[PDB]
Amino acid sequence: KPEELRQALMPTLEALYRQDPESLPFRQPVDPQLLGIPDYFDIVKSPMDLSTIKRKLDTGQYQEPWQYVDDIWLMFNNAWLYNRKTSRVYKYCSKLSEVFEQEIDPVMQSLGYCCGRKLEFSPQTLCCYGKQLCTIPRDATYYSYQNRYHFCEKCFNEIQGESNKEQFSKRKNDTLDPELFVECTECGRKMHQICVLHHEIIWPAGFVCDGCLKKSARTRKENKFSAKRLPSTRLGTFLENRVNDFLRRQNHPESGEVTVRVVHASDKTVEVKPGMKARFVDSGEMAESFPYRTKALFAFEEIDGVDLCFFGMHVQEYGSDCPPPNQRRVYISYLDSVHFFRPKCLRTAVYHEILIGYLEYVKKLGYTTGHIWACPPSEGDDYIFHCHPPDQKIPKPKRLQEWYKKMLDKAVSERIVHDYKDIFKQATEDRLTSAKELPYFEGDFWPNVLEESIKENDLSQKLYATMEKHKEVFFVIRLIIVDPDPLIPCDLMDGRDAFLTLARDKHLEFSSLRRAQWSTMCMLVELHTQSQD
Amino acid sequence: KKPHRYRPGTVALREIRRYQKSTELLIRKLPFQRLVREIAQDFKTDLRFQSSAVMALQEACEAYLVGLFEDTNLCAIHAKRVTIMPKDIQLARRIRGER
Amino acid sequence: PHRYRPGTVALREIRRYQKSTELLIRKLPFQRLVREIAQDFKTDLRFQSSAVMALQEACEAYLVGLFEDTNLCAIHAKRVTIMPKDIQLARRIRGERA
Amino acid sequence: GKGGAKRHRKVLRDNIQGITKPAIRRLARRGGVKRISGLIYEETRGVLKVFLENVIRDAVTYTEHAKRKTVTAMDVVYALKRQGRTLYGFGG
Amino acid sequence: RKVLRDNIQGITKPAIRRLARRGGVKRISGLIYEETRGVLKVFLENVIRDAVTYTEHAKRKTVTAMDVVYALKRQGRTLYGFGG
Amino acid sequence: RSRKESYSIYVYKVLKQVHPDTGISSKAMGIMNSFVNDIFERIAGEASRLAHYNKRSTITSREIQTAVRLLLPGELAKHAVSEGTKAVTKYTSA
Amino acid sequence: RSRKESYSIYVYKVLKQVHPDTGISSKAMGIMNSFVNDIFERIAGEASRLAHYNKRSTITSREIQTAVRLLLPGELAKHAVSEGTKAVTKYTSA
Amino acid sequence: AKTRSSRAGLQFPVGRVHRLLRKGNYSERVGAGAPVYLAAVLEYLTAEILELAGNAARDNKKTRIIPRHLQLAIRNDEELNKLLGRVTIAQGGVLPNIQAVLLPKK
Amino acid sequence: AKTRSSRAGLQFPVGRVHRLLRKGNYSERVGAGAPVYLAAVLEYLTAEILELAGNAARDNKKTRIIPRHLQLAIRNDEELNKLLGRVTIAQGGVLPNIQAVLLPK
DNA sequence: CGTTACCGCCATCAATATCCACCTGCAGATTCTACCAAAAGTGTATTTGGAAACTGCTCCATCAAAAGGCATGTTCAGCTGAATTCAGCTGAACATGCCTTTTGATGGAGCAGTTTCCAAATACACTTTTGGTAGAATCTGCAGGTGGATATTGATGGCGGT
DNA sequence: TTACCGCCATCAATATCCACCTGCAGATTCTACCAAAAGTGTATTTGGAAACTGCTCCATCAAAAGGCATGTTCAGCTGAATTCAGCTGAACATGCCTTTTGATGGAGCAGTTTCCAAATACACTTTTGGTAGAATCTGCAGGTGGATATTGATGGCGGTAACG
Repeated sequence: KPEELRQALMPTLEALYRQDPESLPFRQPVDPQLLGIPDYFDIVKSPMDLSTIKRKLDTGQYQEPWQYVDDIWLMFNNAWLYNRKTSRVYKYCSKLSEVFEQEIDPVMQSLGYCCGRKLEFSPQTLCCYGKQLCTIPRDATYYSYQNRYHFCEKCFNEIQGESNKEQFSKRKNDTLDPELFVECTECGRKMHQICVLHHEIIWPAGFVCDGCLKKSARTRKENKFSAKRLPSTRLGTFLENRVNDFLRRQNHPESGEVTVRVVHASDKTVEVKPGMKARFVDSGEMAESFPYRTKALFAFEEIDGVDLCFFGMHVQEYGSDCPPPNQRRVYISYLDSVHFFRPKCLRTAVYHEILIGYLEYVKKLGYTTGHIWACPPSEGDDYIFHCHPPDQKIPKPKRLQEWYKKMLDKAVSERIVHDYKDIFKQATEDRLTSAKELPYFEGDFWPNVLEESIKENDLSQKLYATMEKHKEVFFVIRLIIVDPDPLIPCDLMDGRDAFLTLARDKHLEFSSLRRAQWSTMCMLVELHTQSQD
Repeated sequence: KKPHRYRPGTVALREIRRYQKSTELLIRKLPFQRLVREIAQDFKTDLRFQSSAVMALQEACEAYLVGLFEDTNLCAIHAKRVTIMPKDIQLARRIRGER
Repeated sequence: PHRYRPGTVALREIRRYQKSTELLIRKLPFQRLVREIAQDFKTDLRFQSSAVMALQEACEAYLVGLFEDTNLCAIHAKRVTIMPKDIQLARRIRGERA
Repeated sequence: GKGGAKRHRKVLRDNIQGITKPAIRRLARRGGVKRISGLIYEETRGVLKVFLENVIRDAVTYTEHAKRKTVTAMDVVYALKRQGRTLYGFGG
Repeated sequence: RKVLRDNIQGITKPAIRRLARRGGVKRISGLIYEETRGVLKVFLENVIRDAVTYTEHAKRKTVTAMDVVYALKRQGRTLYGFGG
Repeated sequence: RSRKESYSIYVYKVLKQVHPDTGISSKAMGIMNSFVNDIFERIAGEASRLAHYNKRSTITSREIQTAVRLLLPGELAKHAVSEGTKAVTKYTSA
Repeated sequence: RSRKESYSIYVYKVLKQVHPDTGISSKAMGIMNSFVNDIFERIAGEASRLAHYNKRSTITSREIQTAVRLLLPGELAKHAVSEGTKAVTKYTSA
Repeated sequence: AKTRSSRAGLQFPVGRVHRLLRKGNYSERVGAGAPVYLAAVLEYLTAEILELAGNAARDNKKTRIIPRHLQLAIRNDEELNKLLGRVTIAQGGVLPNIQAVLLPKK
Repeated sequence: AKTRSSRAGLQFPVGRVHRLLRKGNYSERVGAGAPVYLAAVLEYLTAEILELAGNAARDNKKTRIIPRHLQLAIRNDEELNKLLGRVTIAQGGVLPNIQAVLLPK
């Protein structure tokens, strides 16, 4: 109702008006002819102001508060887009937006909603289907098909064959997909799906809001698709026990139990690239392929009675039945984290309790050497989790290296790790003299360097120099095979690429606590359904 | 190719020497004139101001500010520090007795 | 042996002296010092008892004020112990030094 | 961008905020200060305001007494000296 | 008259401590006392001379408390209770 | 003996008016006398300077009123000005 | 167009004895005038208060000599007293 | 047979303050209402300072005003403290004031 | 025949000092030698401050005394600074001074 | 024990702005003449303020004693001041955009110069009231000692978690 | 399964608050005399209110410009955390000298009288300092060539550690 919304919505407009005299240009309709160039209507398709807001709130054109919020945010967007950034008008618009945020949340929270911020997703880079190794940077023209397939500028001339001509819509990378709304069957109110954690599989009967549930004095059905119900593995059990023991001895008031599960484990083989294959494999100096076992892990916590995923893992394990030098080795391919862990202060240490806990595990199996690549992702790049929160600072190489060194010092204090070093010191430790003596891991930086340099006894000194440039980035850990865990086939998360694709398709993002919980429950449902099929 | 950049403090000391070797006014004329006019109309409306009175009041103002800022520098150094923070101003004005 | 922690007796006697107004300097050494300074300025000089009392009380008040300033300046430096730089800074800001 | 009148039409910055950030920076640097906290300036601004009613009001009290509505520099000098802030050069 | 000497030490350490405590000081370093003495001396050097400077202006040889009030007032230390 | 003028009795009546059952000690009474006298030379010097500024050879109630506003802070200044104006009006009304 | 008295040509004249080949600016000259006026006012006020304190109705060279001794620092005061005494002796013998 | 002090409705002496103003060599001429204004101002100041001193004495369970009460009254009023900021009171002491960090920091 | 300043060997005007003393309402009577003595004191102070200002100007490679030179002369003299400790110089600035802790290394 | 490659320190060089003097037009400083009300110097009568001369007299300097509220010297450990490390981050240095600031020109609101003249200020001689104040008598708030109920500090019994 | 640091609980050794009671210097009440004020009453003088008006210069407004306001990246800052040699506070023994009450010689402050050199008040004559207009001179503020001076970047050489 028009009058119903007024008593709450008017104070925000009053606060906006109170900003004097920054809000003065926005009080009256902006006339393109009055102030100069008439291109205001050409750039801004739909002009509006604060007087229009007052008229709408008086007559009652607004039906829901979301329309009012959308109109205010569209006003802000128009002001930002038309006026230049360095102009004082942009600064006044930003100040008014900040004032609007610092009061809108409680006001519409009193109306039953969760928050009053127009949330737009992060500028995440898209991948390419053709090259499989090309990404589209920001402010770059790309070509999209049904918002599902992406091709870059270079891949347009690389494809052979057009397979209509004017059937793909020309678009730009400024589009931000809006959040989806779900409507309660009993009430009829539509509201964002993420804050209510409603999925079509767990509750196929329909969506019931909290108000209707409390009206009938009945609670929502229990969710059997939780992280604790996932199959237990020996490595997962070990990590879970380690984290639980650490949190128990810490005895933090805000600490909660953490569940670690291994949802994928499969045997794979890495094949030597053509250059090294021609130089060494044909001569018989080294085998063509190296077999290994890849194991994928996640870490979960129970926050507000909801499972939340906060840590990821991808490792490659070359056992004792693997040809040297990869024999009895573990390599950390990719790792990712979400900083919504509670408590925050223990969070970092908890991460160590995983990595160290992993190093204590394989050491008992027979693995002697670990290999870590301290390469933080670039801007917009996501390793495992989708759309990291904007306030999540990406560690710099120096900070990341210090973090790696710190956990390794803690582990050595715990006697688990014999020692750790950079790769060049290891090369001296075994007197490396040929490229074959260096471990060969899938997706590793060194195989690509070897291929490029062969395309560029020169190999030994060349590779030693490349060790010298980026020795601090790579960590080789000396600790000093039958794996008790069985093979767990999981095509969904086998490789970070399929998981990222699924997250992009279903908008399973981690930009906020509610969004992260929605994503975690979505992956829980997906993992519980993939094992059945 | 990472162009030349002075370390923090060298330019500061250099311009400190420059401003200590010079005597020109630092506060811009028009904003100070507006401040004086507004605070005068706070006490009495429709006042008129002589240019000499305005410049004398301004010069007294930069003198008072430079004195209090020197005292503030001494206070910041007193606590084994190099950066000034509000409690330095508070201590300076307290010892001066104005507060 | 019963012993109070360092500061409790200090606070006790600080409150005692803040509730009292009697002069804390004995009259005779101060009078002798005043006589020395005046003789260095002018010999064969005589002093009224009221003049000596006024000198002593004014000096005590001035010391109390400078000690207030010195204490608050020491509080500024995150300390509870005064060291002569506090007094020097207080006198400099008061204009007695620079 | 937006055109129209601008000269003296955008006094928008508040009265005491008329003094620019680099102005207070320069005043502090002349006092030998080499590093300034971010929120110092406005506080000094407030301090500046205080000094004004220490002198200007008194000068106003002079000007109203001489049956004048225009303040003179001699009034300002007397107001300054009466607070112990004697200024030379404007006694003519 | 006898030439008195070395009576700045008459301002004993407990006396300086008491004056500091009346100022609210909680802890006193060992080198405070003598320093204050010098400052104390300076204050006397500031006042007594001026008071002494009054004495011959009246063609007198005895310092009165009224000249003391005059000197303290002229040095911005106006005092009440001893006249004026 | 030469007479030494003081404001003892007038401040005594003031104390009786503000506190009939409260007395005053000799030392505190001397403090009161010194304070009132100090206010006296301060206001007199301010009035003389005000006369000197405008080349005025006569000091009237207006000059002393301006000097009071210069010296007395805020509410004390306004209340003293009002009381003095009432006293002057009463004096000139007879 | 009233005559505004100032020590200007005198101080400049003094400059001729101390720096024949050095000039002075107008702002610095007003600084000089204000300095001389302030020193004169301080000396006259101190002489007046010394005269008043002693019930002395006449201000002589002794009173302002005492005023200079009070206000002016040590060797500056000694030099000023010496030159004042020399000037008074020269005037008397003139 | 009416004195100028009673004529103005004042307790302070108009004639005495007029004589003191004339004797002080402040100006060659003194207005007729000038001593009345001085008497009124001094009486007002004395009134509020004595009222505050009596309040302080009552707070200390004392019926006689002492210089300690005078110091308590003067320093507890910001306007009077500003008026007497460069005056030291005889036998008045200082206000009870201990800084925060000087208190125990357990 | 001869001006009082000339008779007293002084450059400042004795008569003007006497007139200012008379008009200042400082005292009903002014002695004859008081203006001479005060003019001598003022002349000494002016001469010595001018000497110091000229020395500062010469050290600054300048032949005209500016307020900066006056400030340098006054602040570099301890007793002149003490006399003018509560005096502000127009267009004079402050002495070059950097504290030890503020200095590098 | 031998060899090589990394890390640290020192030698050496590209580049920026902060200096330096040189040079030239010029607002501003200096030199000289003329006019002249305003002071400044001289003369003479008048008044008076403070110097000298003696002496009354208050308090200023100086010596006696004694015993006890504090000054002086010593100990120890409680803990605050001082030194070291390092990580979050707030400021420093800098390129980018353009805008508020600065300079010059132009109406009249009042700042000042002139003139009349009257309410209002000295000047002074009596005359009356009244505030300092010698002196004796009664009243009274609190200095000071006593006793015990009421806060303030500290770590003693034991329970407990790191 | 023995020692150690916090905490909330009681408890013992102490300083604090305070009511109570007694001697007494100090605060308050009269009697009286009083020279210094207070004040009314005329004469004289002049400070400035009042009215009219010329001259400043202050507010307002035009364009040309030398600045200021934001965002980025990062070397250095500040403060939290830790540890510790050391000192200044609490306690105590010893005694130094204080603290006041007392008296006394006399140098020196101050009251009283006399009276002359000096200050004052005109009255007059004279130089003279402040201002206005002309004109010559000039110290130093923008540019500008120039040597030079500082400083952070980079490469090279030596110390050192580690593997064989």
